[PDB]
Amino acid sequence: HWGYGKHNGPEHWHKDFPIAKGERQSPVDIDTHTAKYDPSLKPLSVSYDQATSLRILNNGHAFNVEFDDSQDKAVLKGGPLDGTYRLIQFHFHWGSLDGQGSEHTVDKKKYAAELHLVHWNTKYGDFGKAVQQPDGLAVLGIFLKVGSAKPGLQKVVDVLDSIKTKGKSADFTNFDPRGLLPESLDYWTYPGSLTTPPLLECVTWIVLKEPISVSSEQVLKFRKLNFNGEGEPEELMVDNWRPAQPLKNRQIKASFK
Ligand SMILES: Cc1ccc2c(C)c(C(=O)NCc3ccc(S(N)(=O)=O)cc3)oc2c1C
Ligand SMILES: [Zn+2]
Repeated sequence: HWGYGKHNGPEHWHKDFPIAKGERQSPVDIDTHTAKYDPSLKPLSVSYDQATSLRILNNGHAFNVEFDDSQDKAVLKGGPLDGTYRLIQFHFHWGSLDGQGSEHTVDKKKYAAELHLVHWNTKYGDFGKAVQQPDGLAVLGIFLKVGSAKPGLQKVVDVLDSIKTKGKSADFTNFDPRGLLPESLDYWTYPGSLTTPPLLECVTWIVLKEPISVSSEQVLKFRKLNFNGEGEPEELMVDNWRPAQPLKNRQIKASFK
């Protein structure tokens, strides 16, 4: 099955998922000089005051912090979006070393990690239907650099020991994702895809310009997770990122001058 190694990693995915070579694949390199400021873009509206986290899960590729998405409790609106997108989960991609780990790049710069807050368009009723539509998902991407600790991340870091291996989950209630957001909501946006199989071309990407800082100790704890299940040979969960894909016929738009 697919993963991140020599024999099952990103360069192999197209065999099972031919859309891997499609026209709107993610991630991409964001060339900051060619991205055009679009004064028609609205401020992003991130309304996470009522977010209800439920659980954290090691799915063998990353860990997901899951939310109750059965009502309009945490939603993303505005920006490039039409209508209302509900938060379902967040996860990260990260590296074996601080110099890699992000999926998007900025002028070819790789960050240590990238946070993806995943939202689905409520006009399609649920997530499985939304992924079948070109405007089904909105993923808010936030870069992580290593420096000062992010206090709002620590609750996530400290539960990881309890979900070391694939298929483990833990109750994870009352986690406030507002604590993971940088000061500025300036962003780039473009039409793309899921960055893991099935690689569906259903995502409006919104990538924040301002990274958050996390500590070396925080990211080191991400790197102690395992891709393998309990009672299997240890494979550290590192380098779970897809490299930048061809931009093809797309334009990246900036919300800021
Ligand atoms: C076997 C199987 C069959 C179908 C699906 C679908 C339809 C998804 C899916 O939609 N996963 C959610 C998802 C959310 C966000 C991202 S990201 N990194 O933010 O672009 C990537 C993937 O996973 C599937 C699996 C694992
Ligand atoms: Zn992701």
